[PDB]
Amino acid sequence: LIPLVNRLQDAFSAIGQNADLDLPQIAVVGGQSAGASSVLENFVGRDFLPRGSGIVTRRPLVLQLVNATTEYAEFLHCKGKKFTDFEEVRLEIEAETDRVTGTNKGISPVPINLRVYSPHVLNLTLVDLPGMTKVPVGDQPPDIEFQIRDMLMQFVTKENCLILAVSPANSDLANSDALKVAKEVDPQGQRTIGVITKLDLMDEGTDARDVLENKLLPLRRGYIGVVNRSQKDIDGKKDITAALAAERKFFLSHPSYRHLADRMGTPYLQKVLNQQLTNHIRDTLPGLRNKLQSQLLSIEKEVEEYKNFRPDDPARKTKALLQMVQQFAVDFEKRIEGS
Amino acid sequence: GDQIDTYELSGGARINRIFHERFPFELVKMEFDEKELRREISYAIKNIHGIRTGLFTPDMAFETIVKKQVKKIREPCLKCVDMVISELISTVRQCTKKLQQYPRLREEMERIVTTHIREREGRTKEQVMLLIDIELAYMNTNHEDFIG
Amino acid sequence: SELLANLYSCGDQNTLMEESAEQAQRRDEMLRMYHALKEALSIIGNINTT
Amino acid sequence: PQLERQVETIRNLVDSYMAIVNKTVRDLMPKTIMHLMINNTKEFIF
Ligand SMILES: Nc1nc2c(ncn2[C@@H]2O[C@H](COP(=O)(O)OP(=O)(O)O)[C@@H](O)[C@H]2O)c(=O)[nH]1
Ligand SMILES: [Mg+2]
Repeated sequence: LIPLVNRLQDAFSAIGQNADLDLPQIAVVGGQSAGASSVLENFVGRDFLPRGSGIVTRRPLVLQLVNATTEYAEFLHCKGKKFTDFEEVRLEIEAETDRVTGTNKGISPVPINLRVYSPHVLNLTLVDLPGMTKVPVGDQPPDIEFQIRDMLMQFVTKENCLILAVSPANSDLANSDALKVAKEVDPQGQRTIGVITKLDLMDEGTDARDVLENKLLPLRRGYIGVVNRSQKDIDGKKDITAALAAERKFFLSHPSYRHLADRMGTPYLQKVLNQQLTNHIRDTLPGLRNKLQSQLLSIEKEVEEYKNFRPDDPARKTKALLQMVQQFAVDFEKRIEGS
Repeated sequence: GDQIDTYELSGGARINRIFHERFPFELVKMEFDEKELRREISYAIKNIHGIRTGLFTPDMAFETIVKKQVKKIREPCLKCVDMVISELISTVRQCTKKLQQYPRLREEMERIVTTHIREREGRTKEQVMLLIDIELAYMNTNHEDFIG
Repeated sequence: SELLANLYSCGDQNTLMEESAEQAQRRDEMLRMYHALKEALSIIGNINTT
Repeated sequence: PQLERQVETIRNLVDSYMAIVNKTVRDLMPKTIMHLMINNTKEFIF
């Protein structure tokens, strides 16, 4: 079923008004090859993002979702073009990246602005940022790390923005850069949500139970584990349905995660984000209620005649005639006498 | 109570007395060109006497200028109300976020209070509108006008 | 005193007082707006109730 | 005792303040009725 906040978004679209909900920007921050860019793909539900090992996310991508009855994508740099096959959206993103950065593993702080229309999406702003690195390669300047942090700080240091800290499972959690940044900009943990993206590649003999139970590095909002599609599966174009079924089987089977099975995986992350957004618009609703009630008060006095409108109604015609004749006589007398 | 901040600030909801002594500034920030007032008065008179020859100045030439001047003050009153709400929110944050180490509690105790404040914003604006609307409904020349 | 008496004498009193197309379109848009607006307030209600 | 001088002072201020209150009441009662009882009636009639 559709969550109630989406019911409000549908109603607001359905009334053709510019009243809307004020929702936070969602930033996803990870690290090189951590997989942050692959999480948004499953969150949105359409496989359009560039993906793969190496430097694949070179420019910050600003993805805005809009509720509409037609499903499509638009770019600001491709004016008037209605994209319907996202597998060309991928190509336009790669082409626009190369056009500015160059092919030698470059980056650029200038964002790519993508807008996606679909029937049951809120007006969220999603930011896919380039991952952090330590060693420059490919003619990147020695200060590539500082430029990357400078790009990150302009999105993660803003208020009214959520930070999703993406960390791999196969690399010791103490080394995670996303947790360092979230800790630096959210000391209290009110905004940071942690995700462990690679439980499939754990070294045999170990597990991550001490992280998913929020014991090793306690974080106010806990950690969510997921399993994403491997490089082979994306090269085989495995359907998203099969990936989700495999993830559910993974969590149900693995002996060390059964008791957490109902708190893990992409759809749980979706429920958690929906709850955080729903709890973010509380204490804003009174204004929307007052505006909607005011408009209803200014329409209801008139629509009573329309609700019972009939093509054949001599009483309505007679009374309208009498009122208009009265108004004409009074308006003429006022206009010429000056009273 | 005791423990007042005698040195550091002028603060702690004593800012609201500035709004009550700052709103008298917004009410005089507004200005008009006298030539437009004279033109409008001349047309008010010419439009009150429709065809008749005028012996005495009509009383609607006063009332219809006063109503037009009075309609202008709806905006600054709403600005004042919004500023007062802002100060209440700031005070709640100071009394909530800075003194409590428990998570989640400082969220419930701020959210609830600021929700109640917004609802009272609604009721207050309605009462302000029903006061200005009353200023328009009748012209009272009895108390302190320029008595002939 | 006379205008209405004359209006009753014009035409056939069947095509007089017939709505234009624009009023019909406005009627339809107003009814759509009314129903969607009530729905929005119902959903806000349900959200505050939880 | 000096206390009486304080009491007299308070009385004078009260009378002064009450005069202002009286003006407001006299001013707002007519205007209120014209808005709610007489003008709503004219608008009803017309
Ligand atoms: N097996 C497996 N591989 C993953 C998982 N998540 C991410 N990967 C791989 O890691 C690669 C790098 O992540 P990517 O999506 O490019 O985003 P990046 O963090 O910006 O590189 C992905 O393309 C996947 O091939 C996972 O859960 N399981
Ligand atoms: Mg990336």
